[PDB]
Amino acid sequence: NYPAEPFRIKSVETVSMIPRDERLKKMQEAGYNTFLLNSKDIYIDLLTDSGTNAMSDKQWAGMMMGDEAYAGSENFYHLERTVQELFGFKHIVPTHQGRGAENLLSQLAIKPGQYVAGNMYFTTTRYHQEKNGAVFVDIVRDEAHDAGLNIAFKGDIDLKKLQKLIDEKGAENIAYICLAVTVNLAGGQPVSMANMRAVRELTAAHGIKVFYDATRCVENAYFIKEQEQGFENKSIAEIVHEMFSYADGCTMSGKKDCLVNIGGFLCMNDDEMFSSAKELVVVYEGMPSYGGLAGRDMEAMAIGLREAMQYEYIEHRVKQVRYLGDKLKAAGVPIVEPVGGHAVFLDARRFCEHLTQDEFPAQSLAASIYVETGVRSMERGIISAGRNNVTGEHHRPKLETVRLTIPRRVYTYAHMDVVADGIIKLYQHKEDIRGLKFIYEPKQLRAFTARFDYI
Amino acid sequence: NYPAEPFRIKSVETVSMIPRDERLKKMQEAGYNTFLLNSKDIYIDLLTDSGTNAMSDKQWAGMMMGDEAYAGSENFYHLERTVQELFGFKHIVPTHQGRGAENLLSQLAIKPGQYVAGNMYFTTTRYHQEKNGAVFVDIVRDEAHDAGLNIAFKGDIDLKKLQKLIDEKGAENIAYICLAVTVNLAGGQPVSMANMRAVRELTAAHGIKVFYDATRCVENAYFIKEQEQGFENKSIAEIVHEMFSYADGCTMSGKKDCLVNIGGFLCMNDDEMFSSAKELVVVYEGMPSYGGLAGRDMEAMAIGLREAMQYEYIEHRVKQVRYLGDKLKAAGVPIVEPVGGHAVFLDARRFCEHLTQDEFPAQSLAASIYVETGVRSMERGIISAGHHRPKLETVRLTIPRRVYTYAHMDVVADGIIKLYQHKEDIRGLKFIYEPKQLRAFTARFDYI
Amino acid sequence: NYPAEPFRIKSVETVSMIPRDERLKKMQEAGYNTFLLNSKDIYIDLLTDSGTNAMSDKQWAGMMMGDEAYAGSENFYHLERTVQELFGFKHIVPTHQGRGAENLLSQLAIKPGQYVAGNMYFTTTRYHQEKNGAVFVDIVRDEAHDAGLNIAFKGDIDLKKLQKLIDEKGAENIAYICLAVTVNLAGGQPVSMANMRAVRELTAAHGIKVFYDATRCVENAYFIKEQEQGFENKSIAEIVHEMFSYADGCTMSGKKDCLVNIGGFLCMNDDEMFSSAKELVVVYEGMPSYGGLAGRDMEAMAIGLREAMQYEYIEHRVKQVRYLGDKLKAAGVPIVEPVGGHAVFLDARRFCEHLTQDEFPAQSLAASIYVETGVRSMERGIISAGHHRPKLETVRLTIPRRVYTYAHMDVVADGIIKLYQHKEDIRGLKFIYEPKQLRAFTARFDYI
Amino acid sequence: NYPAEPFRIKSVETVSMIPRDERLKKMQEAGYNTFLLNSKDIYIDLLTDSGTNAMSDKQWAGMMMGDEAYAGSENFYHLERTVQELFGFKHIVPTHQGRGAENLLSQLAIKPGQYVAGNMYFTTTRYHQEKNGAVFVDIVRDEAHDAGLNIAFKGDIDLKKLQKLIDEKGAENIAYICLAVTVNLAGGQPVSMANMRAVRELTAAHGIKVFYDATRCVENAYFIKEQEQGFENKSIAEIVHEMFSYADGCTMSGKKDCLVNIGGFLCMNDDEMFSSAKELVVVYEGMPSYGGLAGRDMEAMAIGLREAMQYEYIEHRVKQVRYLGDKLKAAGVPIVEPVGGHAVFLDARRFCEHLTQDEFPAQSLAASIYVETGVRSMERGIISAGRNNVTGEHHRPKLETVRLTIPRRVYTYAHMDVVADGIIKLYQHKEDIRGLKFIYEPKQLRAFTARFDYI
Ligand SMILES: [K+]
Ligand SMILES: [K+]
Ligand SMILES: [K+]
Ligand SMILES: [K+]
Repeated sequence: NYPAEPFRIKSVETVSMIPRDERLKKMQEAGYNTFLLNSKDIYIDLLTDSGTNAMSDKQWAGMMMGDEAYAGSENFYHLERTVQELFGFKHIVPTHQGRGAENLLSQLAIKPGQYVAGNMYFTTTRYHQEKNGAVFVDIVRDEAHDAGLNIAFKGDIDLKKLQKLIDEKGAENIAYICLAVTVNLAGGQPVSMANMRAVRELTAAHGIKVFYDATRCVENAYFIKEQEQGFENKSIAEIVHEMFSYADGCTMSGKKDCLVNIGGFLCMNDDEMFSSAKELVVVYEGMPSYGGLAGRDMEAMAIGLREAMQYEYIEHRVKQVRYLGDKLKAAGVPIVEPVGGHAVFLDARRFCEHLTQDEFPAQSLAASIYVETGVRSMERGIISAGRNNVTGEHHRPKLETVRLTIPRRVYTYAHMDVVADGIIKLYQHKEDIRGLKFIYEPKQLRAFTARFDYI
Repeated sequence: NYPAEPFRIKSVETVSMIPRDERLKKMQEAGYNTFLLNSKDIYIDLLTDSGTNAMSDKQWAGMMMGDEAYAGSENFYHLERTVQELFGFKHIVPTHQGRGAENLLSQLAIKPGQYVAGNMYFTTTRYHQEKNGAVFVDIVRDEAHDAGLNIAFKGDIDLKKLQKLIDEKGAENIAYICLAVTVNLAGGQPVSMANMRAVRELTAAHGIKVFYDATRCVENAYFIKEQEQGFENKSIAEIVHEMFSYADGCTMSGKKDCLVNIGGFLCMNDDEMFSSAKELVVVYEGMPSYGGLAGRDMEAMAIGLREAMQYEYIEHRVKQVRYLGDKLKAAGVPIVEPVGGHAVFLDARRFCEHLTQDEFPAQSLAASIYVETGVRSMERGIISAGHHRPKLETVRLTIPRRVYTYAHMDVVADGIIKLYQHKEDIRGLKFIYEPKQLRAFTARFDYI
Repeated sequence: NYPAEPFRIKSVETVSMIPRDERLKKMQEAGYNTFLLNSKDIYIDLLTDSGTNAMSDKQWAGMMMGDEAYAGSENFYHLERTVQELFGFKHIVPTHQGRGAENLLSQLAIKPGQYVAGNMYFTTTRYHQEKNGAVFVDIVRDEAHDAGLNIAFKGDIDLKKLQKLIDEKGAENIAYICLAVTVNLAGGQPVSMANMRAVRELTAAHGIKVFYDATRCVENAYFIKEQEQGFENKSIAEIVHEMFSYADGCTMSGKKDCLVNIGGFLCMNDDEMFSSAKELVVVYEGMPSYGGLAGRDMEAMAIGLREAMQYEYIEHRVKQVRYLGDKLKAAGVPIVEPVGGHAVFLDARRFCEHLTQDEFPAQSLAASIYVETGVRSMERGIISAGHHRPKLETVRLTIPRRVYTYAHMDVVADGIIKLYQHKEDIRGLKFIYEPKQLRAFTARFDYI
Repeated sequence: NYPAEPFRIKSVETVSMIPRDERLKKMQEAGYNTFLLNSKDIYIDLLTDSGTNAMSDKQWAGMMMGDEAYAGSENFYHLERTVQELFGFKHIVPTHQGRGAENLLSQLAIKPGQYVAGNMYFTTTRYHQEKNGAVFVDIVRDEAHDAGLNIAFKGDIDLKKLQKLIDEKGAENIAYICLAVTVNLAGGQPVSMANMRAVRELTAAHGIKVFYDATRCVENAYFIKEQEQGFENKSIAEIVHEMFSYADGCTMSGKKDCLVNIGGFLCMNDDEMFSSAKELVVVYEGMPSYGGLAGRDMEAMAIGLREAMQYEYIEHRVKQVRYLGDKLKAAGVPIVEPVGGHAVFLDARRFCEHLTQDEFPAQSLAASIYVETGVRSMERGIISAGRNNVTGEHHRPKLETVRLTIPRRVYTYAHMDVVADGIIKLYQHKEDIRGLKFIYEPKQLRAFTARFDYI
């Protein structure tokens, strides 16, 4: 039911293995904030799947062949050729990571006063749109806002919401559609191919451009092969290629599904926009021949993008996450459903029902998780939501969760068992989890540097 | 019950994942001999734990700092200090691998006509002893020859057999005692510290030298910490250091428990013997300052030897092997017991209790293992014996260190368990071709 | 007179070595624009010293120890401590490269309508300043605009021009002073410590902030040790530390003097400005704990920054550049003087004193350079200026660090010297295609 | 006249750069024996060209793709295929280095009482022959014994000496001919192709086998292309292939001309001997699929062997040595001539004519060289020659030299200038070089651990 790793371990990373009492000391000096823990003090780090992937022996061989030239690097040509072959786009501009490509796209395809619509948003993506004068509109289907609703392709765009938006505001004032695969805010939920072709059908009639946020497109491709009828016989690469046939371009973070620790790029088919793309990249990232990346990183990303297409790799990747979610749900632990492609979200509101949201249950759960197991997770509740500095009070989101984000090819099933067994043990005594009070709170981005103490 | 890996995966190795029909095609072209399979056609390669380990990021950092000088390399100085600190021997001579150290030891401590006794033997170790005029004598306890007997420290030396050997042959005709930790032939079985301390007591009374075959000494140390009373609070390093205090020297294959892919060394305390060791190393291995090893490999071995001392690494290593054995034993699959530190041995006699030993049950089982799952194993029965009929007819599933996961063990076990349920289908093979010596490597077969 | 490399070659990079007729074929398909040549078709690539350096074995060891965590990475802690120790600034924010730090600084220290003054400018630095509403004002000494004038510390700021700027415009409309070390536009020219100390004296009296463009600060430090009285006994590290004591912060491109292939950072002492710096870095570069850099790159940069402090490394780096200039100057080849720390600038005006500036003498010289020798150089004349007629029409031979030998410089010089003896044959080129902005990168040409 | 390096520096190795007074302190604590110096205390280490080479980026990429399997490694198949393609031999057995292959060859092709003849000898080669019951006979041309004689192909075998040996002793008692390329004892002197075909012509008539000691065959191949008429248009690989067409097998040390830091192999065409070769390799080196080498080393050696065939690489390699010899000879410094392919030999007898050989002039010159420049060289005179323990007195060789052995792709011309300028400066004050007395002398192999003090 769950496949073994379709690879061997080539090299390993040393970890501390400090005891529970030491982990408590480390958590106390970190202010009970997992963001302040030192990497060296962590057994299993589920803070993010961004840039934390394990590369292959082929990629590290490519790392030894870094053509570090300012222009005309062989590594760029290999990256360019790979992206044009697997994604099908005409032009590609490398960036140091995905948000670098998003900064370029927002300045190239947005006129001040226009609208941008897409299946929910991301923190950096929404900023570059809003910073450049756009107004974001969420047009995802309403089911994406139900955490417990176990349905497929929860990240599809509602065609009615898109159709109504075009009528009420006009197509000329619509910059583009930002279709993300997968949808991080709904929990890593996929978008069906049928939804993608419908979006292309509707936008093409009004001359409206479509751009993909393809950072986790391979995970999305696997869900299409597994759960959408008519794609069971098609390979991952074939599905990936067809997805992008319904887009005018894309922004990619290689730090995710390209199986590297740094890198991204920007794709598009329009020649004139690509000409302008090369003008802006020199002032933000670098020359269009390297774009803020060392040659060896372009090589590793080009190799990793080809490795991500292996069906066995992506099946194991998703099912390793599914294994963690299934073990938690089989014990009664409340999670967001369905389990996404890259992370399992613990519902801290139900986990810590004896605590109010003002006592930061997700933050206190994450601190308890690390002390019991050595596992770092991310608070994704009231603390991360921040304040509205105009009113001064907290922001209160519907989701008060703890995110267990699985880097690619870094951990085994036995590591997932360590995570699950500690959380399941925590759940059986969940009444002991204590609330936290702010001791230090910074002015902005409090999730990173704030400190707490038990109540 | 079984601990997770005390490390993260830093980089992975790509594998083929070829289907069953291809694996059968690959096995046919290999002549049904697992030794003839290509590495690229193998999902899980359990042929040996020699040199197949996965190194750490610290070791690969050391690999970038190869001081490749012919003499005075910093990497040699690191290795020398590390061995002198962890093992306690005065002198160390690096060799390209363990059998390189064995060639040196046999030529230095053996007079033609003398005897060498020890807890069973190894192929290259016994060869160099016999090459230099010695006669091997097995003095292991008799229980080590019963595969199913589940007792602790099965590799201990019988002191009565050793005492009788001294009387029947005389101490002067005894070159040395070759004490192996662990005992590979008995299934990876450990030697207790009490047996090591007792053997030193008896040999020292007759001026008999003792040399350890320390290739898997760390696995041995963990068994002492786990099963021998008086060592629960002592660290792996403390136990390893105490082990070697009862020996005049050792031969080490770093490819085993030093967590490297090449390398070994020879340790000793005698100054004159070390002086002669440096004379012999230049004509067989290389300068005593590098001994047939690159500087980066000496660095990797020094770091890996220190990493092996971490309790959690060595506990996980052994329990991953135990996990495979326990899953097979809980399904009724016949194995040699107790499970050793580095391998699980399938009892081909019981597994194929319908084919004669002349039908190559271990060899046919190993070929059948690969086609059903993609797992390479080693025949350890009549074919390896070359002396036609050994008591042990086994198939060895040897686990490299830090290379595979529990999910990989599950693939191995679940495939073998399904195979055992149809053990009547496993048939003997045709012999075909045999070389004069070491027939296991190049023989070829066909189904009947 | 010229010192040997204070290092050994650890690994080499394979090069093509294609003949002259192929190089001509390669140049024709490149449109006679050196920017359009493929790396694989180039023997000696002197296009830039940005990100083309060769790392050491210590740095590559650090590359194997990439702690790739999103927060709390050991590599960040190493980089932070190293910069705080060598530069003396309180806070550091890593960026993927120098212009990344410039984007942060310009948005944090510039009010729309204010002025920024400094010793000449850089393309990305001046852009981000103008992007945020500033107006650039060049306050370098006038001598820096004469290519042939051989004087020391040609990059010093004119204090009179700075004093007049304060009076004519007011200090409140001055965002900060952008002091670059070294000055790339003037030919890699250094700034004396006395000028740095004097500029801080004048700015501090009016509350004017000072920020350094420290991308080549180590080359600058060596010139202070070599040519400024009072610093002969002081170390490179001591000089670097004293340099930054006269600044409120700095932007660093590690791709230059930190001996790495990617990376940069932003330093400052103000706590509130650093607090805002961390808010802006997440939307442009990444978390303040990694800032768009892999952990292994932060490690490489921390090690490389410390390696750059070795006197023998930095002396050899500069004197290898000087060796190229001296060999060309001794043959009569016209260059900008004095030779800078990272590049030799061929004076295309004197080299082609028969072609007009509209015939692209620098661009035609650069294309001619490659076909005769296989050396890529950068046009630094009218085409890069995009503002049609600059005073300097030069060709830049930029030396990566630790990549080439004196024998490589000889190939460059001997080929250029032979070319100069036939400078009448170098002809102008056809313009063909120009993009709206930054025309140097994609223009194409043909011989007349 | 001297070509620049046909490669760029990809990565560098840190060195100490300690001053002259420190180097004197280091030399004193080393007992004035260069063999006892620490590698970290040396700027330019010219002790040997064995295993000290700098690998390429391609090789280090191959190092990341180590297939470490006990049997059937892809790296072995790549090594096997490369050797069969470039050398033309049917069978190959990897060994940890050349002397490992020589141990195998001596036990396979020598019956006790037989003779082995070849163009001079090497220390490890002669031992394995003599240890296995053979009697060595030097059949090199007499010109190889004249140090100052500047002639080409000084390492050719004298056909008369070979013809006379066959008549006086009989072919059945001749094990094989050991033709070494190049000849290390004569100073790295090459063997012509015409000499090789003549040796094959004479031996084949008597059924006498021929085996090459091809450790520096590429350097030998370059001399054939440069100095033997009729080979100016042929490539290095073509010349290498033709050389081995006149041999039944070879022993190779990859640590030399294969541009690696470890490795060797044994080649042959006889099937039955190869069957026996695989039996002996398991007890001395390892399985015939790896032979005492890690998979990554077999890969680096296979890649390096292909790189060694590039004409520009080998031309630069030889001419960098020639540059050092020419600079020394142009200043009057006495050297062995002609300059060999891998090293320059200083004639210490002429350099230190005020010292007798019992005062160890070569050893004292080497110590003075390091203190003045930071350059390690090897004494190749009375100290290395050792004693005859039967009589007790020293051995006294005709050659009292200091060997400056150049590793491949490690140093530049400026490093050669450092070597030459220091030695030339030493020569101008050569009367100051003082003799040394033994303070500690070991029983055997005194060159490695003996210590001295000035007289
Ligand atoms: K990362
Ligand atoms: K191996
Ligand atoms: K670069
Ligand atoms: K070496």
